[PDB]
Amino acid sequence: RSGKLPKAFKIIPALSNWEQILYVTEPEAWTAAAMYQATRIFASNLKERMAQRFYNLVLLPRVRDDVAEYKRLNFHLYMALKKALFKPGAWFKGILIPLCESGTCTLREAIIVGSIITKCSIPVLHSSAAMLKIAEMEYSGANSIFLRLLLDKKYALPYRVLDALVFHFLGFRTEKRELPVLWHQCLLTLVQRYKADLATDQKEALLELLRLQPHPQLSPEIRRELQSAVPR
Amino acid sequence: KIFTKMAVVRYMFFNREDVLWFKPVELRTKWGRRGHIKEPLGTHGHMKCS
Amino acid sequence: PKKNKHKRKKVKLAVLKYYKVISRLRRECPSDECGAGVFMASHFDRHYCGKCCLTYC
Amino acid sequence: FTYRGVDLDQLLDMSYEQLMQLYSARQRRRLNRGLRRKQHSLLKRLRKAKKEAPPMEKPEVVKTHLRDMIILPEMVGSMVGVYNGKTFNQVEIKPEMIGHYLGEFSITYKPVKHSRFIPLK
Amino acid sequence: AAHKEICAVLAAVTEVIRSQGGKETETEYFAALMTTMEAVESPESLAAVAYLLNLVLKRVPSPVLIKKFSDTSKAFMDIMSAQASSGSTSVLRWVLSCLATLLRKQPVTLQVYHGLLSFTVHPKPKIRKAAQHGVCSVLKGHPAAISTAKFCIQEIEKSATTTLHMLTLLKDLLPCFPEGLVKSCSETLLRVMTLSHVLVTACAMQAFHSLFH
RNA sequence: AGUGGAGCCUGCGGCUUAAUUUGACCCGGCCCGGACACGGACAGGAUUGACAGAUUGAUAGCUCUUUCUCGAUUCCGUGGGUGGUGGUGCAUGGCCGUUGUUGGCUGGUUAAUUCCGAUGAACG
RNA sequence: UGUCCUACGCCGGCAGGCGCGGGUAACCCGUUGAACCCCAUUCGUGAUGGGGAUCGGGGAUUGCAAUUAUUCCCC
Repeated sequence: RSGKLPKAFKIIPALSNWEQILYVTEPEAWTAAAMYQATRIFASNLKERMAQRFYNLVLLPRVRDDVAEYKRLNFHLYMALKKALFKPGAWFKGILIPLCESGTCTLREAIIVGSIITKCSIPVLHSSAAMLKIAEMEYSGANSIFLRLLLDKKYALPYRVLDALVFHFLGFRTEKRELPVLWHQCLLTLVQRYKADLATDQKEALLELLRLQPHPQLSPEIRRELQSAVPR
Repeated sequence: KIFTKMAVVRYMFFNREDVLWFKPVELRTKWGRRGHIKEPLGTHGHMKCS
Repeated sequence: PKKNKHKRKKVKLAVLKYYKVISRLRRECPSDECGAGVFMASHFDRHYCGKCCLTYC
Repeated sequence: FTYRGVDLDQLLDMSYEQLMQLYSARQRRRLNRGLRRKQHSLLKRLRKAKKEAPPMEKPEVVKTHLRDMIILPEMVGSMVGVYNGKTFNQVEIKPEMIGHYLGEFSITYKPVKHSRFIPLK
Repeated sequence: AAHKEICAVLAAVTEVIRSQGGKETETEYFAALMTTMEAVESPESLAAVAYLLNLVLKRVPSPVLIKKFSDTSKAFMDIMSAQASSGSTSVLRWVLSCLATLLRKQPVTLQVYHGLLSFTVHPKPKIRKAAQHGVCSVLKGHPAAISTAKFCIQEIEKSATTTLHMLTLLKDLLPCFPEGLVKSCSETLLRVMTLSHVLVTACAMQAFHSLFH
C-alpha cells in the first residue's frame, strides 16, 4: 500500500538477469501501487531499449486488462503511464505503437491514453516519428484519436511527414465505407493547424476528397478552412 | 452529498459560528425546493441541511 | 510548512576530479554493467556506487 | 519520592528487565511484547531535547501522536505535546506518572452540560 | 524443447542406440568410461551416464552379462560406497535400477543382492522407490528369497517411520517365500498388530491381502 | 407470567461535542495536474535515480543537510491566444448463454501412479 | 459441534501455562457426568449471610495497540 520499498528492488534495474527475477516475482500478481513504484525506477536509471522491453511485457498487459475490467483506469496506473511517458522513445515503441498494431484497441483505450498525451510534454522529433509510423498502416476506429490529439500538439511539422499524412488521406479516395464524424474532426484539425504548410496541388487534393466524401454538417467548415488557406 | 430529505452543503460559510448567527432564516434552491439550517458540522462553515 | 522542491547542487566542473595531469583517482566498479567508466564514491566511511548501489566499507 | 519503595535515582540506574516487576500487569506484558520503531524514535527525540536544553529551565516541547506509549522513568521532566485529535496538550512529566500511558492526559472529549403551562381562561 | 524431440532420449535412444556401432548390444561404452566413474565426482555427469546405464542394459546382453558380471559388480560395489559418503540422489537412483536390471537377467551374487537390498531402508524417497521396485523385478523374473526375508524380519525387530517402508516391501514379497519364512513372517506381521498404531496396521492388513490374492 | 417503579445494557428522538457517520463521519500532514508563442539558462551543463542522519504526528531523497551517479529524456516566467478521461436515454451492426450417441515426463515432493513444475475424433 | 472441538499427565489458589494423543466425524470430544430439582448444614424478618451497582489495589490471556477500564480471576 505505502511505505519504503526493500532495497533488493532498487538493484533490479542494474541487475544482470532481470528476466528470471521479473518472472519469479509474478508481475501479474502485483498490486496497483506496485506499477507506479516499479515504472518509476525502471524509467529513471534504466536505458532506452531496455525500458522498452519492460513496457511491452509488463506495463502494456497491465494497462489493457484493467481498463477492460472496470472500464476505467486506476489512479496509480495513470501515474505509471505518466512516468513511462518521461521516456518517449521507449513509450512510443513499447506502449503506443504495439497497441496500435494490436488491432483490438477501442475508443476507451484510445481516449484514456490520448488525454495523457495532451496533459504532458513530448519532444517534437520523438512525436514526429509517431506521426509517420501511424500514418503508414491501416485505419481503425481508435488510431484516429492518436492522430487528432497529436495534431493538437501544434509542433513544427517536418515536411516529409506532411506527405505521409496526405498519402494516408489520398489512400481514402475510392473507398465507399462511411467515414465517422471523428474522422472529420481529425480532418478539421489538420486543415485548422497546417493550412499554411499545404501545397496548391495538395489544396485541390483535399477538395475532391470533400467532393467524393462529404459530410451533411461538417464539410462546409472543412471547405471554409481550405478556401481561406495561405500558401507557403 | 444528498440523501432522502437530508443534505450537507459546502462553501456557504467558512467558520463554524457563522451559521449559528444565520440559523433562524430559511434557505431555497434554484429549482424551487426549500430548506432549513439544521446544525453546523464544524470549523469550515459546513452545515447539514434538511 | 510549504513543500519546497529539491534543487540539485550545480557543482562547477564535476568532471574534472577523476584524474590528474593519467591514471584514475577514484575506484572503478567490479560489476559487469558497472565498471570501466563507472566511478565509485569515496565517502569518509564507505564507498558507494551510483548505478548498482554497490557498497564497500 | 518513592515508587514501589524504590527512589527515583536508582530507578534511573535500573535497566528494562528488572523494571518488569515494578510495573503493573498491563505494562509488564507490554514491555515483554517489545517497543516498536515509532516509540524508539520518540525516546531519542526527548533525549535529544533534554540534551541541548539550558540546565536551568524546562526543555522545548516535543509534539507527538503516541497516546499508547507508557511513561518510562527516564522521561521525567520532559515537555511532551500530546494530541487529542484537535490540539496538542503540553504536559510536564512529574515523577508520579510512571505506570500510566500518555493518552489519558489529553482528553479527547468535552464534558456535557444540560416553563410550564398555566391556563388563563 | 530438447526432451520431447524424437532425436531426444525419449524415444530414439531406446531404439537405435542399443545397436552400439550398429550391433545390439555392445557394452564397450560402459567398459570405456571408467575414468569418469573413477576419480571424477562431477555432478550430473555421473547422473547422465546413469540414465543410459539403466536404459541400455534391458536389451539382453545376457551371455555378456554372465562373463563380466564380476567386472560390473566390482564397478558398482565401490559406487555403493563412494557417493554414500558424499550423499547424493540423482547419481544414485538409476545406478541402483541398473543393478536391478543386471540382477534380473542373471556366492558373490548375493553380496550385490544385499547391496541392492540394504538401500531399501534409505531415508530419501526416490532412492527407496527404485530399490522397492528393483527388488520386486529381481525376485519375480528362488535362492535369493530366503536371505532377503531374514533381512526383513530383523529390521522389524530392530525398531516408527521405517516400518512403513518395510511393510510396503513385505506387501508384494510374501508370495515368493517358502513355508518356514511365511510362518516366521506370519508371526512378525502379527507382532506389530499388538501395537495400536493405525498406519502400520492398515499396511500389514493389506500385506496379507496380497499374500492371498 | 409480566413489562410500567430500582440498578445495568440496548434502539429511536432530543441535549452537548469537531464528529458523536446513516435511513461512511471529525482534525491534521502527503501525492498529482496541459500544450502554443515569446524572453532567459542548457554540455562550462539542463535534468533523473541514491547511502547516512533529521524534520514530521512518523518515515520519506514524495521533505531538510554531505555530494555520489543518469544525461537533452531539458526547466523558470508572462499572455484574456486554444483546451470534457464527464455522467445519462433512444434507433443502430456482430457475439455468448437461452428457450443425443460412440470412441481415444528434466526436476525437486510423499506411506502411497502422493504433492507441485512443463505438456484428439467421428455417428444420429 | 468442529479441523477446531477436546481427552490425559504435570504446575499454580483462580484466571492461566508446559507436554503428549483422538476425531472431517452415528469413529473423538461424549455412557454429551447441564441447570433448576433432591437430601443434609448454617442463617432467622434484620436493607440481613437478600441485592449487586459503583469503586480501590493486584494478577493472567488475545491482539501491531487495551488510555475512555477488550476479556477473565483474587481481595
